[PDB]
Amino acid sequence: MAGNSIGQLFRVTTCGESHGVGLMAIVDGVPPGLALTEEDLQKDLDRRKPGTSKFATQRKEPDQVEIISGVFEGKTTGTPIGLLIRNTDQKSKRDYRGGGRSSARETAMRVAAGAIAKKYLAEKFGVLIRGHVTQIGNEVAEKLDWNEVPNNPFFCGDVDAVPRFEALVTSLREQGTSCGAKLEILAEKVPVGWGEPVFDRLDADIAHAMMSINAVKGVEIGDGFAVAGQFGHETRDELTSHGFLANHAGGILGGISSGQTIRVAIALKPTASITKGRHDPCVGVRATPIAEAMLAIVLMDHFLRHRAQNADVVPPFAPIEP
Amino acid sequence: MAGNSIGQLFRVTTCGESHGVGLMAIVDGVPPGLALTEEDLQKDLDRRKPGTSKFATQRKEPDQVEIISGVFEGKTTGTPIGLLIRNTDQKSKRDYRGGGRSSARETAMRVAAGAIAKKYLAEKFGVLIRGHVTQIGNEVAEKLDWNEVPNNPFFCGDVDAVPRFEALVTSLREQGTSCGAKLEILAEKVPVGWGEPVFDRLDADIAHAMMSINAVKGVEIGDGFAVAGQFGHETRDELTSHGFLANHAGGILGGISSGQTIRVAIALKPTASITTTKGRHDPCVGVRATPIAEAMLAIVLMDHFLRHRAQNADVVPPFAPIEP
Repeated sequence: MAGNSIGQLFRVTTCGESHGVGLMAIVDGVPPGLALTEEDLQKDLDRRKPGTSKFATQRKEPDQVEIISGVFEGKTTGTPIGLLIRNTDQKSKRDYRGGGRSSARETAMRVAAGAIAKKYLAEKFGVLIRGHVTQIGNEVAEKLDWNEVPNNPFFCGDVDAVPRFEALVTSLREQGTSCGAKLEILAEKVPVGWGEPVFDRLDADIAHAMMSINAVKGVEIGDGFAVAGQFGHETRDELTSHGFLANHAGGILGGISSGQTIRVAIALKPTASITKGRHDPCVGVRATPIAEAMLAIVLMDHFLRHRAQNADVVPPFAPIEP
Repeated sequence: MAGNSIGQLFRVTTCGESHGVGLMAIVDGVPPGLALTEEDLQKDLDRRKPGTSKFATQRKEPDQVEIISGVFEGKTTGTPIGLLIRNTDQKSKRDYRGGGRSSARETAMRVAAGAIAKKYLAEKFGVLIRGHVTQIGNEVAEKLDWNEVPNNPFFCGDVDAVPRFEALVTSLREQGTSCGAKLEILAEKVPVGWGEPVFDRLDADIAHAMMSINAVKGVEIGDGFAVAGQFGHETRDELTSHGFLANHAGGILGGISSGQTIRVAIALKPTASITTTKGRHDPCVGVRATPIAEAMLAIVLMDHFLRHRAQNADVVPPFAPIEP
């Protein structure tokens, strides 16, 4: 029925049914003094729906999230933050409808919450966390231009691939199939040092975090499964070589963050058409916004767990941006 | 430092350095009445370095685990089970002093703890948790004969692939290299129902544990990453077709167990090496992670069994036992 909590010092606890009254989360351990309002959160929530009137037949409002506690005069107070989304199900106030869930909702509370972790890490450490689709069934995108990713509806970073992607889905929609997908999410500028071992390593906790996303059948950090093929060397005493900081570890070594960008990828499986018609076909490209929140949530928590461990902080000074 | 505990209802807490005095573990939630002794855990423990001798012609006896609590008269008392191993490192050329950090001691406590979950689950439900290697470097293994697996190092299940592994490893040693690895672990006869969504889905806790082993760079369940390129053409009517019941899900659907065998693969990377002494090379340590990968699967599954039972208040009834 649930294991509705995730996180230890930055923890999120959620409740709520899609056929139910509303959704909710109580998010813990956010330092005081971070600027925060609904809109901050809603940009993250709405990103699950790419396009200014792209989809379906008619438009909805949609359904706005509210901060019930934990912020004062635009900034966090350090106390637990309450988040509410009163589901507006067409019935409030002999054939009036009901049955259950249309549930982008199952993801609302976590996305909203991540939006907070997300912001704090940008605000404080200048951490960028963004993801993008790299594969849709038999189509792959090989270039990455971040500016392009919000242009198309596949969260795709290769302008050349957007059409091939747009071609495929079009077919699958009217052919009636659905296909797998591969998303890569990156965390740029994560301070070295975060992650607790053996058991709660940053990767370990990221994997567990990402798997909470339905339909994922695989998580891999860095080079990932490619790794089984590879033959080992980082270091030998030699005259000429190709550098180490092409990440094979993807930002995490031995459980701890290394300071280099953190690269994660997830694989989502094909879904279903249950019965009018929206036919997904890859409804797994929508995961991206929420892939982003999971990574953020783990990241934020391990930040605190790491701060939690110290009297004063030893080097390094390095390029300082808040 | 540490994040030294894992499990919620079946919990393991550990400590200890390899160079250190010893290693400890307090294991929680194991029901009473389970037959248990040291050797029951040593078996699993010793499996880490395959073959009787088979490295350098001889064995000094490996360090020994000791149950320090939680069993009485050969049966679990249902209290927290404590485990110990006093390292016996030798300076060579009263046991002091440490400096020797061996990446093998690091896994003893999970494997030891894992053994308990594995044993209990085997009895109670018949559940077999077996790992086996499917790729070393650029060598694969398609056939799987479980009887094959313990008859060679590499935990490999394909007899005709064994020599190819040997080939590549005996070669590599020479060259001073090392290669990545791919391991598949299967848990059979696990009852439908375990797993707690949203955050604690079984697949999520398994991924989390698999990632505890050094060198793991990814975890996948069911078909895994291949899933990215598949098309879900399912009549979803079971109209005449092949593969109506095939474990594309690897035994976990929606985060809960499906009743089917649970299949999980992890991939370990080529390892680093140091010394200015020469002669021992891994050259593929990945393979030795198999019994560890097993323990982790069991730990997680054991914890989820108890969480499912706990969550259930109109339980199905079996009465096969009696007590004095």
